[PDB]
Amino acid sequence: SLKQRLKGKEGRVRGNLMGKRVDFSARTVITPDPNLSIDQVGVPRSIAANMTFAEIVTPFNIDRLQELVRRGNSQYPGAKYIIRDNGDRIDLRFHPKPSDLHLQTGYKVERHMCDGDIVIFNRQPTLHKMSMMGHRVRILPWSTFRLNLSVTTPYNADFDGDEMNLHLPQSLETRAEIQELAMVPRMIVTPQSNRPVMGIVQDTLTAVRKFTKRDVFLERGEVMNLLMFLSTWDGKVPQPAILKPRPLWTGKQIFSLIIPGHINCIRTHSTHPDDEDSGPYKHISPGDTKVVVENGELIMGILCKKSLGTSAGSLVHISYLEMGHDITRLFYSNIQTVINNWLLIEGHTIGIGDSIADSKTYQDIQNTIKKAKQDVIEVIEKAHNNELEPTPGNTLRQTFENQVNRILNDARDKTGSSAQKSLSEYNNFKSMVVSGAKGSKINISQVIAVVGQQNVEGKRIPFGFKHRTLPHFIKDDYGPESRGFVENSYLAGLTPTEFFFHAMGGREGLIDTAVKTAETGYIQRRLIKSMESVMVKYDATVRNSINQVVQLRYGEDGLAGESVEFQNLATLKPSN
Amino acid sequence: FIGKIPIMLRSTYCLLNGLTDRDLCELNECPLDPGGYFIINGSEKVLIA
Amino acid sequence: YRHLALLCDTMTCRGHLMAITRHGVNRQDTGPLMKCSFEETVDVLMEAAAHGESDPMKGVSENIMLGQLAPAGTGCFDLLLDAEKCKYGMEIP
Amino acid sequence: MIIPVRCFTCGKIVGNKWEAYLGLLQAEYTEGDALDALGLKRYCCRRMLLAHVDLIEKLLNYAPLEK
Amino acid sequence: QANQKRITTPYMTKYERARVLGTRALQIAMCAPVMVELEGETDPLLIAMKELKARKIPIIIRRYLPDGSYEDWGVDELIISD
Amino acid sequence: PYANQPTVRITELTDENVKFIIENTDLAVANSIRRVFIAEVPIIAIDWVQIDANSSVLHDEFIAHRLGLIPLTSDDIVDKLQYSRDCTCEEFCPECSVEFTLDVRCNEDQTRHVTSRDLISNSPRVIPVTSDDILIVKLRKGQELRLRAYAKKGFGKEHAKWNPTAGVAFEYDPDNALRHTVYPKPEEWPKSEYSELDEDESQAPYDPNGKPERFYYNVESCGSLRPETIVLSALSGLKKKLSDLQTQLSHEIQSDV
Amino acid sequence: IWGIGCNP
Amino acid sequence: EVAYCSTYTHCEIHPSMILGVCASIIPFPDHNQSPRNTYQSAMGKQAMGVYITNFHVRMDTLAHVLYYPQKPLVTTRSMEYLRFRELPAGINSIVAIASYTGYNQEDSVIMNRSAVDRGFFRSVFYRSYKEQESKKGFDQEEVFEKPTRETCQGMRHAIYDKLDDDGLIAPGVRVSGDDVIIGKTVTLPENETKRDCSTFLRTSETGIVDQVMVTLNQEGYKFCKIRVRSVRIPQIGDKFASRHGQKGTCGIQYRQEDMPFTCEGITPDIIINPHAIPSRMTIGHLIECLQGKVSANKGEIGDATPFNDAVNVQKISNLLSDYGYHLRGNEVLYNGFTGRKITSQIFIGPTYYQRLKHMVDDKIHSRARGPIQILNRQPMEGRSRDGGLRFGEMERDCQIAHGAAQFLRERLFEASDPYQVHVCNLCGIMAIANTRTHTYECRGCRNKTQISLVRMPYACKLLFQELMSMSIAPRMMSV
Amino acid sequence: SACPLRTIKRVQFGVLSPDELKRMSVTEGGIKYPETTEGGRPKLGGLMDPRQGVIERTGRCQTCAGNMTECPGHFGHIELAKPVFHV
Amino acid sequence: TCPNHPDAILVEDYRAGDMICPECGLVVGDRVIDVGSNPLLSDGD
Amino acid sequence: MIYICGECHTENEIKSRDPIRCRECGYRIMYKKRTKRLVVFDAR
Amino acid sequence: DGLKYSLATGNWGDQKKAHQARAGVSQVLNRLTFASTLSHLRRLNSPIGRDGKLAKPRQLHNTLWGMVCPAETPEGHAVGLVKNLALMAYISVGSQPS
Amino acid sequence: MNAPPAFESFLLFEGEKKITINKDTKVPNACLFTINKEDHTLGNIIKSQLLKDPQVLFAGYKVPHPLEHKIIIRVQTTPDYSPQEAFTNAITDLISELSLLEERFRVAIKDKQEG
Ligand SMILES: CO[C@@H]1[C@H](O)[C@H](n2cnc3c(=O)nc(N)[nH]c32)O[C@H]1COP(=O)(O)OP(=O)(O)OP(=O)(O)O
Ligand SMILES: [Mg+2]
Ligand SMILES: [Zn+2]
Ligand SMILES: [Zn+2]
Ligand SMILES: [Zn+2]
Ligand SMILES: [Zn+2]
Ligand SMILES: [Zn+2]
Ligand SMILES: [Zn+2]
Repeated sequence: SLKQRLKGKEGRVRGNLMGKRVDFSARTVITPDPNLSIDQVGVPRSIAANMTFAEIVTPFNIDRLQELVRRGNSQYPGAKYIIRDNGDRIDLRFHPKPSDLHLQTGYKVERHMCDGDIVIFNRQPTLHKMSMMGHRVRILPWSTFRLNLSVTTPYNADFDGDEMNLHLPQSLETRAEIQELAMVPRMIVTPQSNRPVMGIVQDTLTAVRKFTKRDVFLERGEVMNLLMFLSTWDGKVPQPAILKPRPLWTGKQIFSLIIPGHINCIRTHSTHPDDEDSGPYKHISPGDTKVVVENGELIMGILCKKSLGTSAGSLVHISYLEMGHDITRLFYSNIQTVINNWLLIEGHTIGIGDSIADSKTYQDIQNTIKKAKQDVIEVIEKAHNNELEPTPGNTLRQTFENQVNRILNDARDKTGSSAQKSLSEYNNFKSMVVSGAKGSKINISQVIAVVGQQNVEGKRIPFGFKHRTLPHFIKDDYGPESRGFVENSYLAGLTPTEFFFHAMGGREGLIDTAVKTAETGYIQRRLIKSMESVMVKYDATVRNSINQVVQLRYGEDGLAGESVEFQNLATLKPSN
Repeated sequence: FIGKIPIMLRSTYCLLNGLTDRDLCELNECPLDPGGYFIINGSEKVLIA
Repeated sequence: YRHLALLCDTMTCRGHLMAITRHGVNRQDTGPLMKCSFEETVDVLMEAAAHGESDPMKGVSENIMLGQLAPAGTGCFDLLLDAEKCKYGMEIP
Repeated sequence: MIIPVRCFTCGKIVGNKWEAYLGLLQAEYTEGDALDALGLKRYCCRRMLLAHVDLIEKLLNYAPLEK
Repeated sequence: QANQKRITTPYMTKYERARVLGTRALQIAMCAPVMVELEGETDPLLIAMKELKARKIPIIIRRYLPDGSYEDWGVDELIISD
Repeated sequence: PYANQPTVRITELTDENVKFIIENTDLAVANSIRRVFIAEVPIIAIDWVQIDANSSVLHDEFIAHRLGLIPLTSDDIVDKLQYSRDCTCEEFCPECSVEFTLDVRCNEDQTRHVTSRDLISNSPRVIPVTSDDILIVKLRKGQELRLRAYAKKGFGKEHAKWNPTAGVAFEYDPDNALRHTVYPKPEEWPKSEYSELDEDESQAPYDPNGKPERFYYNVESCGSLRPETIVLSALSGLKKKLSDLQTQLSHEIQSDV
Repeated sequence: IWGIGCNP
Repeated sequence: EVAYCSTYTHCEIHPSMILGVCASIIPFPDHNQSPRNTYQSAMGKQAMGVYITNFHVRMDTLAHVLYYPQKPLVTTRSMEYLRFRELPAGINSIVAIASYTGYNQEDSVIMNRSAVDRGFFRSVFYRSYKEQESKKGFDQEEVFEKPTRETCQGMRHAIYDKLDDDGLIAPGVRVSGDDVIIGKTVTLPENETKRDCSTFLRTSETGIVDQVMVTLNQEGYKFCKIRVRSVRIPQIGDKFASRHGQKGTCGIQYRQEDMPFTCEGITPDIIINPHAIPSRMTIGHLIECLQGKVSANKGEIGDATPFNDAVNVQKISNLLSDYGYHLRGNEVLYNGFTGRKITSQIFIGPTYYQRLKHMVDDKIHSRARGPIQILNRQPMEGRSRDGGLRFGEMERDCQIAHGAAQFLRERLFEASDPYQVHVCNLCGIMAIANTRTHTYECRGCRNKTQISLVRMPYACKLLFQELMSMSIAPRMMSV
Repeated sequence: SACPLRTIKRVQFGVLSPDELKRMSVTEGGIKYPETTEGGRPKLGGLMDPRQGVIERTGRCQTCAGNMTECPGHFGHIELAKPVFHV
Repeated sequence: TCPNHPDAILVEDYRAGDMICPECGLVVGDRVIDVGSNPLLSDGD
Repeated sequence: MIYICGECHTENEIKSRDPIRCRECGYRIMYKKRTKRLVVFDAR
Repeated sequence: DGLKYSLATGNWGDQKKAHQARAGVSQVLNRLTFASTLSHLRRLNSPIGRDGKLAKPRQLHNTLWGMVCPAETPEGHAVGLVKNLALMAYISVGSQPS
Repeated sequence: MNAPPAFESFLLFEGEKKITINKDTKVPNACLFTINKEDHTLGNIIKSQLLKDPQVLFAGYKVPHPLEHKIIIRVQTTPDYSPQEAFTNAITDLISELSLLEERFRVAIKDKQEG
């Protein structure tokens, strides 16, 4: 019915008016490309050949467009159509008369997409504003869109079968709009959290931590090669940190050439000892933490997620705030290229040697588990004798579960800490966790020491069978193993009952992901529809479509969210 | 005659039942094929439990 | 804080708590087409037709539906040609 | 379906060794001993012969499309 | 409105810069005269950028205040956001 | 500012293997020689197949691929042969290619193994390394395979079918003395076959002045070329590449000035 | 899969 | 023992039987995270291998068969009853877990191009097209014949030379996109000759015809099935996954010279990023690499049953130490480009890698001024129909956030469904307009002078007309 | 084309008058025939009216020379014998 | 019906859906393919 | 216009609009024979 | 025709009446790989609606030990609502109680 | 479908120059050499030999993109030396090294056989 057509989603009101299928759009699998800049995207030649951007013939560009017209559709840098002044369209594929090929001012030649053509890149779902960013086009000879790795974080895209949509603006006006509003370098900093959206990620973060250690010393030829990939190099080789006996540069010395202009920043490495700041060696840091950049030169410190990641006050954030968006784009790209070429010399890997720990550490983990199981048994015996006293506001079952969970969690965390103590400097799990590129201390602990308690619906594994978790366990068994505690690590391998309980926990995780996607989508749509028309007028009042004043000044101070920074008042706290 | 009943492949009432692997090859049917599906209108349909 | 405060100010601007739902949002005296895009659709249109409501066409969604330039950014202002400046300068072509 | 010429990783011709490998297995050599006798030394080459599944015999069981 | 009593921001907004550069570039593509001497620049958008730097774009921006009045700021009068 | 004078000792020389040590050479030169072994030594291999009848279970392009991978003896004729692009004649001629023809039909009840021996070449020098045999396909009774193929000169940079070597073993500094690789636990790592250290010491003491030298090689051949000939041809081809670069560079230098 | 306070 | 239960009434035959068919192919399942086993269960259904031994006889749509399937080097005991050895899906691949050039970052994979040239992960794609000669029409007969442009009033300019006399292309003829596989003609009733009814190849198929069959279907009409074969060499978009839930596309392909090489000369066939392992905690992958190294050297297929208690990492490590390798499986690698030893020692070992059905060639689509729908006069939908990608409501919200009003306008009006209507000034209802006659008149007012042209999306015109059919009057007034 | 280009500044919604429906509809006398086909294809005063819209992608509707693109379609009216509530 | 070519046969096209004069390439009809879109039993019902 | 037969593998020439049945076996599943024109396969 | 229709369409019922018909039965066998064929044949489908996001029918239950594969479930909108039998599981054919 | 032909990696298409020499404005006595249809093989040897020259202050090679086939070599020499001269001399030295290596490998071959 008419009401059925209009009412539902995919109806005329929403499925055909608010959103609709569009021309001049392309889609293909995305794959990485560290060599492309932040703003560049790699487009296959077939997608580039099908999509055409109409160019008006001017006295300036008549020769170039004439050559494109002569090439035709077959040769790649060609023109698919000619649009005359009358509006007549001459498709060049079917034979055009040699008279028709002649061009005059006012004709519109529809050239194939060429290098440097601004396009809009999208990945569904388009949750935030950074999910649609303008990319320059670079044509490369395979059939996948290729984008830089730093740009993956705004899109929330990884290269495991993902796909992205390419929209080509067809007019100079809309092309200028994209170029000056939505290009990738212009949206490095999000107004949502006044932090940079994009940061150094994956191999480059892991390797920048290693590159910036005090230990790293580079010889002459390696410095030559690293400087070769630096786009903004002045052409002057820095004086090596160690002139004699053999000229040897340092990783920080080369990274100082990457840092844009003169940027001053102080951040702390992840492994910074808390006592260091108060005690001596505060400035001459024993562990080479406390990153300090003065006059755009890395005086000291080990770079990590905190210094080069997506956080307020990062080196990239200070670069965007101080140097500008263009120099910051160059900064991102140069970090990636130089560090990735050093990683060929140094290399990274993950093996079983990383998971395995010392025999003493394994014995310590086993002892912690033994005494934890004994403690749980003691609590159970107290409960059976009714000696246990209920916690206020909780039933005896609830307080028994609380105490048992506390004991098991303390054992789990202590075993994790023992495993993390065992890790050597060379351990690669530790490299990735410390750099912040991937992983967490929890994952290391589960790999090496103890997987941990399996909880479903916020409780230990429930009694699915009559008064027992599995048929193999005795009825009314509240012990650690029966209710889901997985003593073995992933490296050690789970026992079969622990395997089933672990499967139950993982299933809860999967279900939570599936449900959260839908519910969050609905919430986001409702918020947008409620606040879509609110904007800052030229009075600087924030008014809706009805012109009712939502706010007299935007944010009550009339400032935009990206420019602002965290600061301390310093008059508030001190005593009189 | 009251009608025709579709036959699940390699069940007792199928032609392939109790045939040696060489004979299955002679009929151009794979010895390793599990069976358990109906061939309705030329496509193999599986009844999900 | 700007993004939180704006939502709180839109919900409590009218003086009654405006839920972000079909009821609260559609009850506000916006344009009928803008209400039509959110949830209720046809029913909103029927009511607007019955009462002779007129769409001001100041909203973003209403202009998007009719294909006109939105009143959003890059559409808030109208450019005009400056004849006197055109006359001045070096007109090479 | 058939033994690949030229082991993928390095390129040594391994296509001539399948029938000899099967024959050595019939001669009660262990698989490792047969691989050693055939001259396959790197684990990349041994992977080819050890993990190959000869389906072409099963395909040859079917009568030819044209006689 | 009168030329006096202009209350809008003197700085050119980002959206105004986008639309002014795009519109001027579209005019340049249609063979409009170019105020700024071009140093071998053929792309219309780049020529428009040069003109914007020289503040010679022949466009006056009309900013609509919410009360219905309008203020006409010439592109030259506005301070470039850059 | 002049080239080092290298030396060579050949420890092992067999029909399918050459082990040699290049000394007093830079690492870049040694690695480039290793690279030229793999990718820039010309060999003759099948690149054009016209299949007249293929009743085998394997489809036609499968057969073409397998035929291409079959090594062909190219010891001396490869230098005489010209690349198909260089040859003036249209398509292929005896100067620019070698014609192989294969006709096999299985009329016996027993399965017929089509082998490389069934490939017949018009030129005696180029033969599929037969003088077991590589199995192209197996044929049931009533199945026939007839095809005609031409072989062209090329090198491994185009396709791996033109790769002369099976595995090129490159190793320098067998006992870690320049500390190019930093072992987390030096003791666990197995000693190199070329290592000169006693069993007690896992690594040699670090030598700051030392630079990579005395590179160890082990080149294995597919039989397409003699293993000695692979090394000699690689050296000659790299020399030719450098000489072409020098000619073009002289042209550019003169033209600019 | 870790604990009651962590993740499943 | 220490008394736990003395009244056991039954015993499990083997705990590994709790897993299903797809989960039984995972080696060392107990050493993986649970979501990763769940993901591998779904990826294993999509892998490429010989699906059935009678695949030559069968004419199925979308059949992929791998050139050189290999059975796993590290296999579970329950795989034997799944017949995975008989019909394997995947190739054991020398895999290095390393960061080489940044092209393996995220989940992508660097593949060896020389190995790909030698037949590594090469597959064939068969597509079958079916057509039926239907004479059921009263005066319509869908005869099989080669259409002729002069004889048939309805025809298309795609190539018709391939078709033989019967109207079916002979097997062994190459077919490029937009070629006529089957030529069919419907005789046209002469109300007062031929509307073309040929079937055309899916774009970019670029295959060779394998088998052409002519039969009579269930209805008794002549039935023709044509199977087109396309070889599929792996590219830099194809998706490869291991048995431990690690999926990823091919970042780039380097030749054997460029790939890093061990001292023995072994270059990894696949290089995966070390960053995939830690967050996902798929340690089964690492243990499988170690056991595969030991198995390849020893010559016996490794046992990876889930719960064994006789196979430990330490035992596998000692076994590997016996064969002359580092006990944890690491190997000293050399950089292919420069020859210098990589300072870190890279973990190299054979690992069963699968090739999934998702390939970039099937997933690449581009649209520019294509056909439009009838109802909405908007671009079509789908890759087969050359449809444009949808600019959803979330996308328009992002563009509103940007402030790109004109890009939003182009994308939502000008690119999709531009249209013009004529609207009476006095009454907002649309008015009849004859452009050729140049007379524009509005019914209901008897007014001709006051009519204005309005540009609106065709979808908006349809919305307004559907409102009018519901007796709602959307009077659009320019004033 | 001669008509000036205008942009809608206000959309007025109202219930369509039955008299206005009668005047506006191109069909005169209503849709008298349930059948869509007369004289073979076109049925005047039927559901598929040539004056109502363009048919077959090549014809022109009677009211204007639409050619399947220019014509926006034209409404018709059915005069119900006895009135019916609108749902 | 190419205006410059009296009695000219216009070749159909599938890529954009238009009939094009083959001797000059003029596009006659812009998007005039669109989608381009049991009578035996009983009759009209 | 020579069709190979599935059941007995005997080529039978069939004219246009002729029933698809193989003489000497009666089977109704025919295969068109391989084309005479030859296709160049790169060994690559 | 009734049996053939119900198998081909996937709707369990009569042609005229689709109100009580249950869709999702009788799917086309997957032939991508032998593993896919085997898993498709050994598959269970819970009748709970996919649209409902209530999580109780989706969670793995303790009683599925050895009857249903814990790992193998589709990830997406049907997590836990489609299940595969374990290797040794055998559904009872049925017998008379006399 | 968009795969480049294999011969494109080493074959100059018509109108392409094997070497193009462009000076570097940033620093004195520096030239930037672009070699088309060449890979790390030639680049590494040339860079190493240039680094051995005492008068060469800077020498490095860069492949701008692995999918494309091009080498960029930057050479900076001291005054009284030209970057082009350094490049030519490097090539002569590499050729001399390879010729000496060929002679010695042939002698080693002849000695290993029948000796
Ligand atoms: C990271 O978030 C993404 C996005 O949110 C997007 N996405 C995916 N599915 C849906 C869906 O159904 N509905 C909506 N709206 N969005 C969806 O996909 C999510 C992750 O899913 P995953 O958790 O499987 O990603 P791995 O962690 O698995 O990545 P491996 O290691 O395989 O490469
Ligand atoms: Mg992903
Ligand atoms: Zn090998
Ligand atoms: Zn010739
Ligand atoms: Zn009117
Ligand atoms: Zn009309
Ligand atoms: Zn014409
Ligand atoms: Zn017959």
